[PDB]
Amino acid sequence: GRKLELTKAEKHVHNFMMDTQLTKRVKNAAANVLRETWLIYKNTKLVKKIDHAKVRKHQRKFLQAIHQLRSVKMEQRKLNDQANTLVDLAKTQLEHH
Amino acid sequence: GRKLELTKAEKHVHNFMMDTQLTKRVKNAAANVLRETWLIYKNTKLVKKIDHAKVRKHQRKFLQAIHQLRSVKMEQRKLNDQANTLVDLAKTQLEHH
Amino acid sequence: DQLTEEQIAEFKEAFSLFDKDGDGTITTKELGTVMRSLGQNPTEAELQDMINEVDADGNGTIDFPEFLTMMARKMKDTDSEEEIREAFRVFDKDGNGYISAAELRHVMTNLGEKLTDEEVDEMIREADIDGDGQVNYEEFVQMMTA
Amino acid sequence: DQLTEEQIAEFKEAFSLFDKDGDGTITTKELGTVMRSLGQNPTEAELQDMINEVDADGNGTIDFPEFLTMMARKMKDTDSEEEIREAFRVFDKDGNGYISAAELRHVMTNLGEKLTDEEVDEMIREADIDGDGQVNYEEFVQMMTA
Ligand SMILES: O=C1Nc2c(ccc(Cl)c2Cl)/C1=N\O
Ligand SMILES: O=C1Nc2c(ccc(Cl)c2Cl)/C1=N\O
Ligand SMILES: [Ca+2]
Ligand SMILES: [Ca+2]
Ligand SMILES: [Ca+2]
Ligand SMILES: [Ca+2]
Repeated sequence: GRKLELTKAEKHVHNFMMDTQLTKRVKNAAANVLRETWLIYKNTKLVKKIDHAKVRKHQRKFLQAIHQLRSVKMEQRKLNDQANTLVDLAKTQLEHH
Repeated sequence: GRKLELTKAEKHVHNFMMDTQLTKRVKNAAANVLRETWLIYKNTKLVKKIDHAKVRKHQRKFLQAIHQLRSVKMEQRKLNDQANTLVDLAKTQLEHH
Repeated sequence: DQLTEEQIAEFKEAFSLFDKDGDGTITTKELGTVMRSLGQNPTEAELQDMINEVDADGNGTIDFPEFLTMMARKMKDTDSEEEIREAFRVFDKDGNGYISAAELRHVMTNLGEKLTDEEVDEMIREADIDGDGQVNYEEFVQMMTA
Repeated sequence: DQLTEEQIAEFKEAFSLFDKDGDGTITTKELGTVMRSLGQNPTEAELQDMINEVDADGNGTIDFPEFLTMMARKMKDTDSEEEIREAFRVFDKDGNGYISAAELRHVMTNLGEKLTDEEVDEMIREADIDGDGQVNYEEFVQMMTA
């Protein structure tokens, strides 16, 4: 039988999307990663004159967007393991007779 | 300056323990992983006579313990990133002047 | 992602573990009860997400064929050796790859659901391969997962 | 895990981002406000865990020297190239490593906090290295993180 094996986890977590909330969270946060990556790059590399108040501002917005994406990814992993728990429970009935 | 870098994450998540609840969750779940691993092994490999009702029972308890440990590990990763968010925010003040 | 007939009848039995009232449908409320009985604590939103990802007819509950799409996409299993080893490592106080027979008995008779001292006798007989009163849990777990 | 004097005064400024009322201490309530202002949603227990892990005197709040033990254990940073690339990949509809200049402008002028069309003009000037109206976002991100 299955003995000590358990449902194999999805390697990367691109799922449970169209949970509109998580999906909307991703698009907005990802757009903001692009926004702040660009603005930090510009303000540290494409100016004659580095405005540090500007860099700090965009660093705050950059870290918040990056960490929002991490939050979604972690929640996806958690949802996936919750689902795998249910599949594992159902698979116990495969142990017969 | 720090530009686009962020606080480096702890590689493995053995922390935020002595949150007694998480720590107690770990000891009990881990003991149960040992318990059910043993009982499944015994009932599938050390008997003349496989009792499938027994195997199913211990498979249910095994999956629940394994998934409880996963749950703690995921929560540790989440707590760690929350803390790293705070550190990242504080590090924006290192961008001067 | 295909399913033999054999594991349809057995998954029918599986359905009744979830369909608590037996009304033929699984709700977020039933899923909550089941998940908590397994020592987890999904939020309302997480329960709804679980129902939704396999909610074909969009009626907010899971039927049988929706219950099967969840399986078909996940019949693949994998060995648990590493995770089991990590569970033993929780009790490896000195991080040296060993847990003494005495400490294993102490763990198993006090923590979690527990084993009788007689059940522990049998576990240690198998676990202490070298008869040195020490359990190399990596080797023990490898034996059990072979 | 040592801290120059230089980054003490700057971390003092950092403390006021957290100590909202300025009473000289950070509570779970203040941490909650700050974390939510950053788009996260820690639970009460998670806030308490954050306070507790650096709670030396065990008085339930974080002072300045406790605030520094949190840093000292984590001053190490690491490059974000991969994570930034993954954020661009969200908008790579065909999974081909490219986002067109037109689609990038559409994303940046409609989603999140947004850029002006003039700011987008500058971003695309830099991003479209080959002048082909297409952005190889892996290369663009590598340029920006160099
Ligand atoms: O996303 C899922 N939700 C599920 C699954 C499997 C079984 C059950 Cl009952 C539910 Cl509610 C899922 N896939 O494994
Ligand atoms: O565990 C932590 N809790 C923290 C940390 C850093 C800053 C703050 Cl305000 C808090 Cl509440 C921590 N370490 O980075
Ligand atoms: Ca029902
Ligand atoms: Ca449905
Ligand atoms: Ca305060
Ligand atoms: Ca304190």
